[PDB]
Amino acid sequence: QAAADRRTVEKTWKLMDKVVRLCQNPKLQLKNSPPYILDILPDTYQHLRLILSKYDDNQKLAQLSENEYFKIYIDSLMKKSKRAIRLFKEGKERMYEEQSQDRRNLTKLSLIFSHMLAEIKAIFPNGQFQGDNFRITKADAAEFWRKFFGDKTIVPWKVFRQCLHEVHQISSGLEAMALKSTIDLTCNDYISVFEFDIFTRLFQPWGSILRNWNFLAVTHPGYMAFLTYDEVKARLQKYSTKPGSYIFRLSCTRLGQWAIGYVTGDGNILQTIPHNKPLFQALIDGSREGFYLYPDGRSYNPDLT
Ligand SMILES: [Ca+2]
Ligand SMILES: [Cl-]
Ligand SMILES: [Cl-]
Ligand SMILES: [Cl-]
Repeated sequence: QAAADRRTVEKTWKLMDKVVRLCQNPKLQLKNSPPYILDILPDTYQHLRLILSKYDDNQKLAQLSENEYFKIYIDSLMKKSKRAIRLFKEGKERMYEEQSQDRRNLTKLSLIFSHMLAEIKAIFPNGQFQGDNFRITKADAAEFWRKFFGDKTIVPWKVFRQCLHEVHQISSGLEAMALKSTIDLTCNDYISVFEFDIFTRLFQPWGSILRNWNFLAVTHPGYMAFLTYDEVKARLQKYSTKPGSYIFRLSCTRLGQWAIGYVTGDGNILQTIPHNKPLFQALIDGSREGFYLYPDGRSYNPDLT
């Protein structure tokens, strides 16, 4: 909402920088696994600088400043930067307690920051705005976005909800809340064409996407949200004697992709990343084929409703 001129960006990097200072303290004993906030933030500044030089060398600092996605973006960075600053300040020594709510928030902000990097890289590839040129991966999902939002690259949660409701009935405010949590990756109360793309790749097919999303991310014991490759394997160890035990996760380095971990007949733990097939189909097929039987070790897979 505040123009994105250099004056306004640097106030944003100061705060970002501030977050790096707080986080680079080795006392934190930050676990070395993605998302690596200390890599993400600088990487984020590097891309913001790359952008500025594209619109300086082209003398279009004007447009950039008045681009709505970009204005929202850097305002978001400020918001989250200030939020983490506040987290260390109010959190005090909780920030050195791994199993602390405040440290969970830190992990959540790091996730958010990582998503914002993937998003900005996607709509400003090589430093140039391509938001209006972002081709969505799933055809039926692409049809929806362009029909209701044309070439817009970002749109408020309120309107994304109202428009989605026209094609996919959103039963109540509570379901909306939950759906927002899933799709609003960057946690800025807007839905970007990138976020939509990720969401629709994950919960395809479009035609029953809320049903799919409910089955997969709301009611499914197997759904681990974001976890590392190692956390999935470690969490499955205890079911080694139970072939067909499985969980699935999102990857923060490969947004829009799923990873399934399961226990083989000979007690081994493998991982698989679906490429051609959508997760929803992969799970159902695999349950019938005898590989995906016990989600997070539970006795039965969930019903489809
Ligand atoms: Ca968002
Ligand atoms: Cl298209
Ligand atoms: Cl826009
Ligand atoms: Cl689809």
